[PDB]
Amino acid sequence: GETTDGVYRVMTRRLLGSTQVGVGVMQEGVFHTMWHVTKGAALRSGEGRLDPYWGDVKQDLVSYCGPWKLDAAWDGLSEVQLLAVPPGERAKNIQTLPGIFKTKDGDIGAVALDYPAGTSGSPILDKCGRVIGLYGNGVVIKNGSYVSAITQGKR
Amino acid sequence: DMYIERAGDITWEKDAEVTGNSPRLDVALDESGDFSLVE
Ligand SMILES: Nc1nnc(-c2cccs2)[nH]1
Repeated sequence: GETTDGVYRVMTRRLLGSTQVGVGVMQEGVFHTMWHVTKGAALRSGEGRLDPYWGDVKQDLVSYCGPWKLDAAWDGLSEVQLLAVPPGERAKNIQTLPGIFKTKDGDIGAVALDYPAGTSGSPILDKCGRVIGLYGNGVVIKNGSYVSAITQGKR
Repeated sequence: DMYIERAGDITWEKDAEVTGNSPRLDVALDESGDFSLVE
């Protein structure tokens, strides 16, 4: 299957027609997505198979063909870009200044952008094009708007 | 079964649309990986 680095849609034919359930990142021969997109299932890439290699429900992350390779982090100051890949629509970059999720175990960057659930797994990038995390696990705040954590693994 | 399809390169776009606010929120993360607001 296709091993070229880049952003990919994650699709299924189980439901009506062809449905986009999420998005992921191919980097250094490893496919990276959120756990809630695949539930840890195997994936097809052309005539090839991608098997899960590492995953964690609490982090809501999963890697295929090898260990998690994405290690860039938001610097806490600069604007970033969501490389949003929505269902049935072209990849589009949106620039934003992240907010913060404050937890009992430390702070994480968060982006306040709302896209269909099938956009989950889209990469958030820094100014050098490095992936600092994936979009799609977050919360619905007071006024009903969606805010996603910038979710990053550990390399 | 699930399958993947390429959608693009991972690059920063010079002069992209700039939007969204930057809220500072107190949140909790449960064992199921769900985030919730703390008040
Ligand atoms: N309530 C709500 N609004 N947007 C969402 C999501 C966007 C990407 C993954 S879930 N969920």
